Amino acid sequence: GKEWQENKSWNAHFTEHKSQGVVVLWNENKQQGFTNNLKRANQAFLPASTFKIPNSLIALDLGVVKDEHQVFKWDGQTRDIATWNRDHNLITAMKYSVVPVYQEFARQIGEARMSKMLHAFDYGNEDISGNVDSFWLDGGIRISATEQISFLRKLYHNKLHVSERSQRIVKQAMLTEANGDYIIRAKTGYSTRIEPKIGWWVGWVELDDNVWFFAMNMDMPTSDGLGLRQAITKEVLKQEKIIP
Amino acid sequence: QGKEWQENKSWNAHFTEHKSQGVVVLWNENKQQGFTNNLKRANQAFLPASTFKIPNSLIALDLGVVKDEHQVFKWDGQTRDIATWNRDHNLITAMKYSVVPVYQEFARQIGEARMSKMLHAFDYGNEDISGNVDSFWLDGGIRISATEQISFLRKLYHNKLHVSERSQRIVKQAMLTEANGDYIIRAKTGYSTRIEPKIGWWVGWVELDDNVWFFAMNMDMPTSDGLGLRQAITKEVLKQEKIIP
Ligand SMILES: C[C@@H](O)[C@@H](C(=O)O)[C@H]1C[C@H](SCCNC=N)C(C(=O)O)=N1
Ligand SMILES: C[C@@H](O)[C@@H](C(=O)O)[C@H]1C[C@H](SCCNC=N)C(C(=O)O)=N1
Ligand SMILES: [Br-]
Ligand SMILES: [Br-]
Repeated sequence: GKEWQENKSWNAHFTEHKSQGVVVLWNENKQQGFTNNLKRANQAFLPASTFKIPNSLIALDLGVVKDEHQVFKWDGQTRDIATWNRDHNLITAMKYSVVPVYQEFARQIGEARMSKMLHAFDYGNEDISGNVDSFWLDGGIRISATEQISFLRKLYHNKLHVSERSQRIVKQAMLTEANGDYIIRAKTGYSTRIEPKIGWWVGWVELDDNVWFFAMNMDMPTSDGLGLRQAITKEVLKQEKIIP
Repeated sequence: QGKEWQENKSWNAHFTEHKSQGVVVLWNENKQQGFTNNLKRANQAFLPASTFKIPNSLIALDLGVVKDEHQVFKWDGQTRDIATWNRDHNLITAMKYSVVPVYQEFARQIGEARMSKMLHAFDYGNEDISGNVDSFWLDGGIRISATEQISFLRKLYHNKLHVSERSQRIVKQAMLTEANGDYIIRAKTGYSTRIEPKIGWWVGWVELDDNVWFFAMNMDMPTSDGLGLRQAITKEVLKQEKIIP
């Protein structure tokens, strides 16, 4: 029944990939947490695109996003991610981490409502200091891997202070992978604007009889290693027999 | 092309490869065009069997017979032939493992009058619930074709059925079968064995970034040995049509 255990054997997966970072797991049935690094599990970083989870919730709950079908027209400014230079709905904007769509949401939400909602969500340090459309990229907001798990457990249980409908739509938008053995609902992030540059993957694995929450971050000096966010998480999930 | 339904007999090669007979129906939502290997069998009506778990789930949720997708339905303690049925279930695992006994209990609590009204409102197949209120989708009067399954699924996809948006969102969650970075499949299997001819079903849709492809297939299923062919043949057609890589 001991709340948090360190499992340093997971460091072998970081070392194999010449990488540094943390994986945090939470067994919902047992109410027990596991991590390779208790210190880094509680270190706070810019959320970057993992902020698209609360941003989606707030946009839906305020009617900035009507539903997951509403089209957000490309503003016609060519950016260096090809998938961003096109129309999106909530599903594809989350999938392709389409920053400019979410910047527009944030502008329409505005500072007062963004701040109130992140306090109601107990989200990270709850600090939106900076620009309302970029604070999750280079403003004051910080969140640890353990704080990501706390937030995700509320979302999973529809316990956040927004409608059940808003929570159901965001959980649909988080869908990443599914088969006959598991479902992954998750969101990637890449924080580059303030050091240290890190990759995120946060979400959960739905099994028939349990839910395993996860939050990982890792040093990401270049975009070359971004695939390691999922690969290292899956190495840990497989070692723990959570997925085959 | 303007044609509602187009016949593509090349898909019969996927049936023949597996010494099988049946139909695949596809509907391109963007183009409002349908495709099938067999226009006649596409419109032949059969017992829905476990594909009936889609409307049954919707009606159970809408009436409050099922509170949500977490509510536990305790095993009645009767050992049945399918191991996965002999345990507690929620809506997600009851759909996944086609747990008939749970859905029979839903049907009893919904009752004949409300079941009949709802299937009329859904324009579901021949709308006929004659037989036992807790088995009519297995051995009663209800019949539905592959094209009628697509018509019903399009209403569900668009939240247009006459039940709450919430009921429709929960059932679409319960239908989740497969997802990756290229596509999402929401679907339901069926195996009709109580009245001849014995057939297998797979009905649902493929969500892409920019389109939805609805599908409904059935095939002759004399034994449970071939049940894997429902998904395998459908995927061979989806690949041929470049819907999935
Ligand atoms: C701040 C954004 O740039 C960043 C974020 O918000 O986290 C975007 C960029 C990439 S999508 C392609 C990744 N390649 C980046 N060089 C991404 C992600 O992997 O989640 N999010
Ligand atoms: C038998 C029917 O109740 C059937 C139905 O209601 O459609 C059940 C069992 C089969 S899978 C198991 C088939 N037999 C295996 N030995 C099934 C399905 O494939 O969805 N549902
Ligand atoms: Br809802
Ligand atoms: Br889903």
